[PDB]
Amino acid sequence: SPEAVYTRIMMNGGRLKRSHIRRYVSVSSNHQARPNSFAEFLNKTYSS
RNA sequence: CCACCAACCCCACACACCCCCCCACCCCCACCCACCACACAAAACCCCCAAAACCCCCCCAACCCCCAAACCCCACCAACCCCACCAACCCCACAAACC
Repeated sequence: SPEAVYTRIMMNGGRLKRSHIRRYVSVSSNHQARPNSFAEFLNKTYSS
């Protein structure tokens, strides 16, 4: 539900969960990231 | 570093479907005598003349030490980011855009 997601974001203080970051990096890293793509952004932003 | 409509297994004649099959067969077994890729005997350390045996030795000797003065592969001065044109800086920008 929209209400469920919103509360869950509020509970974590509007900050990404570590699992969210793990998922983003695993997708971005296992891809031939294009110059200004979303993959490149994900890779450059969350990598350590 | 999406896209022709549409269809969207690099599926589909039928019959079929072990890269099975002639039969006898079926150790890439078999003549016999054999059967250590053993063997003349004498004999077997790829041992031996003696004298010997550091691939030791003339002596002086014995740092691949030494003129002297010396001894940072220091030193003119000015210096001393292998900094510096300004304007200033994403190796950003027409617009429209952005599998």
